Amino acid sequence: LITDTLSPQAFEEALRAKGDFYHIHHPYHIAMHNGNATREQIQGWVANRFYYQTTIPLKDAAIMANCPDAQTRRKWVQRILDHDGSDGGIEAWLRLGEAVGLSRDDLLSERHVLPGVRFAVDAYLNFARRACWQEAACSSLTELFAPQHYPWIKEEGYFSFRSSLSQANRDVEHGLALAKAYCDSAEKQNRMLEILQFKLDILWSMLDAMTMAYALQRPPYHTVTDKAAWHTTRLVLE
Amino acid sequence: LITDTLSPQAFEEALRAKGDFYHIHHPYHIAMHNGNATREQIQGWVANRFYYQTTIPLKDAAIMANCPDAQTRRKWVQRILDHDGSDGGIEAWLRLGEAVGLSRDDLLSERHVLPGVRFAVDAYLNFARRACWQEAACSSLTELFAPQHYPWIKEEGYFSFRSSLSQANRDVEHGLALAKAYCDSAEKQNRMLEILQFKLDILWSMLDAMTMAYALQRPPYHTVTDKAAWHTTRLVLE
Ligand SMILES: O=C(O)[C@@H]1Cc2c(O)c(O)c3c(c2N1)[C@H](C(=O)O)C[C@H](C(=O)O)N3
Ligand SMILES: O=C(O)[C@@H]1Cc2c(O)c(O)c3c(c2N1)[C@H](C(=O)O)C[C@H](C(=O)O)N3
Repeated sequence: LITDTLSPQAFEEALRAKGDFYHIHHPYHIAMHNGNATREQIQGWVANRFYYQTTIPLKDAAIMANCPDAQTRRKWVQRILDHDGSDGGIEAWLRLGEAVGLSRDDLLSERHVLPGVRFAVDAYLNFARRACWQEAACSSLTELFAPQHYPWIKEEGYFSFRSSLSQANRDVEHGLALAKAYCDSAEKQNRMLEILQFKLDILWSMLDAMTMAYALQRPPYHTVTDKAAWHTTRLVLE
Repeated sequence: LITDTLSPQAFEEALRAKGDFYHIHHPYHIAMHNGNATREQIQGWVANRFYYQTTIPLKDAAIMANCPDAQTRRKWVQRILDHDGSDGGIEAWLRLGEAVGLSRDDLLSERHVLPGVRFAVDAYLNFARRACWQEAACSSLTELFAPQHYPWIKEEGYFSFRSSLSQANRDVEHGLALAKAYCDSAEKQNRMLEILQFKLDILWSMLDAMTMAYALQRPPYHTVTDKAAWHTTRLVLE
């Protein structure tokens, strides 16, 4: 609970300290990168993570819509080009889907997206729509915290995904530099740390939803049906 | 998947059929009303449900803000008076909190609210903000689907809560009558069923979050800390 404004370097350290709560520490993530995850768990992960990825560009556009500074927009738009392509990351993820046995329609349809994942992700969007652009922009800085096994995974799609993700052009540090410039009072600094925590909560909550469904055999409505019964529509956009 | 517009009576039956997915069928809810719930589970439930309750009036006001029909507003505002009082339901829930051993500050602070609960609830609000008023209004119709044991529970607060909830004046059927009037095409009807499913998903997801935290010993960041580390702020409103 910051009492006296921290310096920019010290603030950066505090922000980086929040990485301790990054989602790589979630048992579900651990199990996937341990090879202890089942195939159900893997396909679930890709389908659900895809929703996040298709939301990012909407989230970034929301930020731009709220940002009257042309130079900031000139940088921010590169995030949208990265995701949308013109291949792009959405496309790269479609290839990973294929590699793990899911069709493009399976993914594009968003039919497999668990409501807990949806709500967590949409929270990110709705923050970006409503928050001052600086705050929303800064929340992107968690990207700084970043099979075989699984023989059944198609090498070619994989490498394809891994590879497309590697040509992104956005300035991943932008959020950080902004936060250090913008958060120049104790009050802003504490609030920024809480915004970071919000973002970390989104990522952890996505994984909790996946844990319940694919690892604990407790998907939505499991006591009442064996079919997927959850809503599958971005109701206010579609 | 409605192909030919249903009649109003048949549509009502379809809507009521969605009650099969109501949250009373969630293992967490079952355990509470079975007396199989632990005290941790109960206090968690009250603290987390409280967030829903404090959001309802915001949700209802959002609907009104989107509703240029004065007569509709004249009815809808009664929902806000019910919750806000002037005692009201928010107050009634504060008394139940007391009955189960939680202080007013504990509840009002929203500090115990799990992020999964928060995201699910905020989804409701953000739907209400953005959707046409008719759609948002109709989603309220799930209210139509509606300790000892637990000796440690204070009878007086309880009865107090149970009792205040019983003097609400809103027209719980309003959403239904609107849906029957408004949803006069196959397309609107299918969409309304999907909106209902959305609402049901919110309620189930709230309970999943509670299940993970209080029943499966898997609250957020459990692999990294034993303290509550999640964000506790309505960032865009506070
Ligand atoms: O908020 C944002 O705009 C960024 C955009 C983004 C990505 O493109 C990821 O692939 C991506 C993240 C983000 N966040 C995630 C993030 O930290 O938010 C990390 C996650 C991962 O692979 O672990 N991948
Ligand atoms: O969407 C809405 O406006 C209504 C308002 C409301 C309440 O006041 C509840 O107590 C309340 C609900 C709702 N929904 C819940 C709902 O069905 O949405 C049910 C739940 C229960 O006690 O089981 N309690």
